[PDB]
Amino acid sequence: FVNQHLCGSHLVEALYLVCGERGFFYTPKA
Amino acid sequence: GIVEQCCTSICSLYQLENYCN
Repeated sequence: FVNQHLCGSHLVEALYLVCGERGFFYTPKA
Repeated sequence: GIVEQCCTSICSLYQLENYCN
């Protein structure tokens, strides 16, 4: 699920699944 | 940033993990 174009909610979902209990930061304008 | 790496281009696990806390 990571090796594709991931945008918007799809990208946030991937970060969520990958990062697990560490959580993540989503900074689309940085 | 992440949009350039994962949305506009093909994402990767390597790159996604760069944004984990």
